[PDB]
Amino acid sequence: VVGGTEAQRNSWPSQISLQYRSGSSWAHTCGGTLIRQNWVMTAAHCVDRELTFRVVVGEHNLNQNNGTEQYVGVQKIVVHPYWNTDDVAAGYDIALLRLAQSVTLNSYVQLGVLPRAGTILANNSPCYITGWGLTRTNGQLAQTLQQAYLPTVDYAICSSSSYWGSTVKNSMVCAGGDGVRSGCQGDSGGPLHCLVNGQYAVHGVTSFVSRLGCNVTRKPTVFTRVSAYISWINNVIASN
Ligand SMILES: CC(C)C[C@H](NC(=O)[C@H](CCCC[NH3+])NC(=O)C(F)(F)F)C(=O)Nc1ccc(C(C)C)cc1
Ligand SMILES: [Ca+2]
Repeated sequence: VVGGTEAQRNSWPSQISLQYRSGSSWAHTCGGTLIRQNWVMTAAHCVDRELTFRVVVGEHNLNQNNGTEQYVGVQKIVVHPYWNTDDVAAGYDIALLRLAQSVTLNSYVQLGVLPRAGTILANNSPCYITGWGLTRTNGQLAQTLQQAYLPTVDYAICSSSSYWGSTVKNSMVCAGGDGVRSGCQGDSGGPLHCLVNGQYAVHGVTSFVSRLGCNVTRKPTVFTRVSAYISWINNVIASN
C-alpha cells in the first residue's frame, strides 16, 4: 500500500496473508479475505505459479510474533474457469482456496461481509485498501498491515480516455488514482473494504495497477468486483 497508515490490530479481521514456500522459510505473496472458516477469496493470478501455499489469519506484523496468528495450509484451489493468465484486463481475477482446516474465529479472525449480487457503488464512495504490499513503487513490503483511504471511481470515469480506457471492464471496481495512495505489489488478492449502510463490506479483490508504477495520477488501483461473482462463489462453496 503506497501512502498507507498502520492499521490497528483488530480493524480488519478478515484480511489474510497468502504465503508460499521459499527454500526453508515462507514468504508473503498476496492478500485475501477469509469468507468462510475454511475458505479464502483471493486473486486468481496469485495462485498461478504452482507453489505450495500457506494462509495466515490473525496476522498483523509479517516479521514478528503477534501471539494471534493461525497458520493453515491450502488444500484445494478453485480459479474462475474463464481466468486467463495472459489477460488480466479480461477480468475474472478471482480464486477460492479451500483450507486444510477451519480457523477459530475471535476479534482478530472474522469473516468478511460480501455485497449483494449486482451492487455497484456510486462515484466517490468511502473505501479502504489493506495489505502488506510494497510501500513505494519498486520498494519493499510493509511489515505491519497498512491501510489507505481509496474512494471509488465509477466505471464511466474509469473507462474514459485520461483514466484506464478500455483496460477496465464493468466486472471491475476502480478506486483511488490521486497519485499518492494506492495498492502496490503484494497487496493483490486483498480486500477493498467499502462503507455500506454503516457496515464495511468487501467489494474488491485487488488485481492491478499501472505498469508505470503503483501511485499514478488517474490510474486507480483496479479490483475485481466481488458482487459480479456472488453466484459463482456460492456455487463453488456449495459443491466443494
Ligand atoms: C497492486 C498490485 C495489484 C499490482 C498489479 N499487479 C498485477 O496485476 C500482477 C498480476 C499479473 C499481471 C500479468 N500481466 N500482480 C502482481 O504481480 C502482484 F505481485 F502484485 F501480486 C500490477 O502491477 N498490475 C499490472 C502491471 C503490469 C501488467 C502487464 C501489462 C505486464 C498488468 C498488471
Ligand atoms: Ca507475525
